[PDB]
Formats: sequence, C-alpha cells, structure tokens
Amino acid sequence: MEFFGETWRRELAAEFEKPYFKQLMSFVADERSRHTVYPPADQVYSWTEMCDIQDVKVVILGQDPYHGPNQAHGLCFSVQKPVPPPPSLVNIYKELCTDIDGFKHPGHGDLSGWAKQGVLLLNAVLTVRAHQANSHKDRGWETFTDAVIKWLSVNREGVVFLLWGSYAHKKGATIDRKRHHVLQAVHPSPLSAHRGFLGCKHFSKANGLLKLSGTEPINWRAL
Ligand SMILES: [Cl-]
Repeated sequence: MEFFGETWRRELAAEFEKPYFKQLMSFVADERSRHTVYPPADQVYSWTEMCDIQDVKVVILGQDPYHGPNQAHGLCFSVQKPVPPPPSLVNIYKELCTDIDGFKHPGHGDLSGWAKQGVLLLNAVLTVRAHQANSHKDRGWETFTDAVIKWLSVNREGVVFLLWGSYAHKKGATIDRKRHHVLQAVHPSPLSAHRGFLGCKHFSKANGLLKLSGTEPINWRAL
C-alpha cells in the first residue's frame, strides 16, 4: 500500500475497485501463501516508485517477471545486483554498445538508473510462481497493465514506446499512434534477437524522438 507511487496510485485508482483486480489480488495472495512468488510483494510495483507518472518519457514492455531466485525486482528486463544480466539483457546491452556513443557495460543488470530518468520498465504480468514462466498469466495482470498503457496513451503526449516481440506489439495496439511514438522490433531473446533486434537502434531513435518533442533525452549510460 505504501510501496505504490502516489501519482500512479491516484491516476490508476479506478482499477483498484474493479472486480478483476479484486480477484487478481485474491489469487496472488493465495499463491504467496502456498508457493514462492516473485518478485517480493514490496517490489511488485517498483516501477511506480522510480518516477512520477507525469514524467514517464519512454516505455519498454516485458512479459512476466524473471522466475529465478533474487532476479526480479519490479522492473522489466532488470535483475537485482549482483545477479548477472539474463540472455535478453545481454542483447539489450549489446545493442546499446553499438547504438549509444560512450555506452559501457555496467557489469550488472540493475536498470534502476533508467527508471529514475523516466523509462517505465513495465512487465505485462507482474508476478510469477518460482521457476514457472507464465504461471500467473491470464489472471488479471494483463488488464491492469493495459490500464497503465491506456492512461499514458490518453493523458500523455509524445511518449516513446519500445515494443519488442509479438506479444508487446499486440499489447501496444491500444496506443494512440497520433499522440505517441511507437518503435517495434523482434524480442531481444537469443532465440530471435538476430532477426532484427540487434541493429534496431531503438535507444538512439528514442532519444531523437524525445528531443523532437522538446524533452531531455535519456542517458542510457547512467546505470
Ligand atoms: Cl511469497
């Protein structure tokens, strides 16, 4: 309750009283009493604590949280120090190394530095049962995160959405292309990264779009 950013809590307030949200909360509570669920309860909404909703400049969508011990901490693609960057993040860093001048691999996979600058690192599904990918899909989270994307689409303007993978492309269909910028590419996973992600240069393009909208670019190196 206290681990949920105030501006976000206010703008997303309508969701908390909806039937799907109540059922989702009931489900997750049940799961946490019977199994180990990631990320910890107090980090499920970390993405709402790094910056205000009005200051979001870029949005990156993920699927569900990493399901390994000590990995997930509320930000998509990010892992808690000193956990090593998972395969997808390795490719994200690889693209950054060639796309952003002066970018250097930070040696860890904690993306908090980006979130603090206004990069929303949103997983479509916010919890996962330990060791079981997609174990919490189709339980209500997708609707809640759709609400987040919709709020930004309707209430903000000039936000850059980086959609990686078919799943993110579909989820991003709700985004108003007339009010925001949408960049798409295949997923950074080693299974698909070589078919378009590597070379997509979304990070420099994103900053180009921000400058255009009279907004300060993201310092992708600040990790
Ligand atoms: Cl738990």
